[PDB]
Amino acid sequence: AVEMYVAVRISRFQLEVLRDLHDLVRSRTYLDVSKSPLATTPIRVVEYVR
Amino acid sequence: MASTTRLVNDRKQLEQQVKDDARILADARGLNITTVANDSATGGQAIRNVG
Repeated sequence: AVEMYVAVRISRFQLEVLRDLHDLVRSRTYLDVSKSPLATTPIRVVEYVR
Repeated sequence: MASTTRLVNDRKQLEQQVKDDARILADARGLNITTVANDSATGGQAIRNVG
């Protein structure tokens, strides 16, 4: 009713259908700070010990 | 050469003995160490990369 005599339509669509609830889990990568922490200071030469 | 020639050595030995036997009777007590701290860093200029 809110559409004209001429219709605007879509030929293709894409969506994901899952049959098992446990297929929603995926994986990502992170750095292990505990064993490979991020460096916080640059390398410097030794001078002015105090 | 008589007993007078041994006076300085006598005083040396007497001082050594006095120190030794004053060390024995001195009372000794342990002391608390309150200076532990990690405050001995080193400075310098950073070797910054260029590119």
